Amino acid sequence: NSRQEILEGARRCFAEHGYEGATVRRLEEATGKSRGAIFHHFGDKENLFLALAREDAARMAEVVSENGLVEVMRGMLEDPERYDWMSVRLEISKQLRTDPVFRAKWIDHQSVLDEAVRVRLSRNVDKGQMRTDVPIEVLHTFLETVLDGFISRLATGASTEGLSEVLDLVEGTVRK
Amino acid sequence: NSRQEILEGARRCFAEHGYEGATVRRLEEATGKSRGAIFHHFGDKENLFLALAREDAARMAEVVSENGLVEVMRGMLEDPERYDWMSVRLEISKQLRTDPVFRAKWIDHQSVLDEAVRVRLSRNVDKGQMRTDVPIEVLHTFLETVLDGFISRLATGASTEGLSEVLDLVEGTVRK
Ligand SMILES: [Au+]
Ligand SMILES: [Au+]
Ligand SMILES: [Au+]
Ligand SMILES: [Au+]
Ligand SMILES: [Au+]
Ligand SMILES: [Au+]
Ligand SMILES: [Au+]
Ligand SMILES: [Au+]
Repeated sequence: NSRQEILEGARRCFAEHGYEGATVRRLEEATGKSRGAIFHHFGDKENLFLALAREDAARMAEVVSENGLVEVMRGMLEDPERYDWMSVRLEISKQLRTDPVFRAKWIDHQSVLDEAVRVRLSRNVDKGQMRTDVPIEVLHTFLETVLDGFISRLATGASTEGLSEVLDLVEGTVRK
Repeated sequence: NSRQEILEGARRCFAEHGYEGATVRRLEEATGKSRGAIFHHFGDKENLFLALAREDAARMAEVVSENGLVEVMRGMLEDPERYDWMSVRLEISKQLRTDPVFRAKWIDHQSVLDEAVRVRLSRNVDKGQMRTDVPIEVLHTFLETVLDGFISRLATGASTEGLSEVLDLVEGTVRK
């Protein structure tokens, strides 16, 4: 599968050199595929990057499905090989605000994850596991917010110590 | 005060063009000061950037002092003119992990803020406002984590709606 070779390779060139530093030539080196093979499949570097971001959204969506966003974060605690790639995701923050087409592409590529959270939370509410003194959307934004904070600290090299107890506290904050 | 002119100007060139895009020539344009005047004061672009980051640490430290990290975040909700600069801070995440000298410089430049949090939390514990079923350091990491999540969502252009209720919930999670 040539698409999946390109994506596994790209995730590494990106992880090691960052967004700007993943040149087309370096992306050939990491993938064993030509400029033409790469752009044929994905059009441009930005769409390649978004496809990877979609892969994270699809895997996180499965995890969320099973056991919510606390579980994604628990898993993030176990996957230190993923922190360089998380760095890259944070680098494009500026573009996510200066560029409406990219921003819309980013949001669309994240939609599978966004839907899974809504479904997971809805089923939790349906089963009476979530606290009902706080609106569910506030719980949602709360957990989104902790997630983004987790990605950021891990990305920036902060220690993982006490984050596990932070997670126990996040759970307790939103459950009955 | 030529140092403070350079810093006010730099904060804007950075906010508008991002880290890479704030060239030396553009930083002259934003500041009205020469390459030589800029490097005389700060040595290099990285130290200039760190000085700005220290300015945030010093202002946040004051706010934290008064009313803790929830208050910094409440203020962040009121300061949408600051979100482009927050973007820039997130761009260097990758360097914060690939570069130990920068990482140490970053941490040292943040130390005034880190100390203020410890002092604020210690005085809260001393006055019996914090919950005592959870270790205080876990509360600390929790609040650090929410903060970084707040910076990240605002930076990336997410909406500020329900973050205010998120803050009420964060407060309630850590107080008695
Ligand atoms: Au690379
Ligand atoms: Au959940
Ligand atoms: Au996971
Ligand atoms: Au990720
Ligand atoms: Au600029
Ligand atoms: Au506090
Ligand atoms: Au503030
Ligand atoms: Au800031």
